[PDB]
Amino acid sequence: MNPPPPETSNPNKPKRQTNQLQYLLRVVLKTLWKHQFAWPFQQPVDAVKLNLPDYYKIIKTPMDMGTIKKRLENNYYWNAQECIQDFNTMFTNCYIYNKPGDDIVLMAEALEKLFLQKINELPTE
Ligand SMILES: CCNc1ncnc2cc(OC)c(OC)cc12
Repeated sequence: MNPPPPETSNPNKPKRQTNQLQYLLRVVLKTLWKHQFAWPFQQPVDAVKLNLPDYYKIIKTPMDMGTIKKRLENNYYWNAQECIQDFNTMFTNCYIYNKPGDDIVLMAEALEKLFLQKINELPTE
């Protein structure tokens, strides 16, 4: 059974548009998105569809690139670090729910390395 997906808007949360957040969407997210390993990460896990009834019993802070993309597009974040934390949560969830060697973990490992390459240098404010 599925929990609500993470929020992509929150009227009482302060918004900010920064060069670094613009970069995270235009370059970081949209480059990862096109990777051949991106597809398991482009939407919230559907435990009913994917037959993973154990997923949300294990993962308590769900995150995915679909959610991140919407947050960036909706100006949800205050700064780039907040968005980077969502990416780190997404990767960490994968490692927690699975185990070393799994096909999905090999995918997360490759995307995480590409992610780090991209955020190594960010634009200035
Ligand atoms: C769209 C299909 N996605 C998936 N299919 C099979 N197993 C998955 C396992 C996962 O846990 C890390 C997962 O979330 C990243 C997506 C999975």
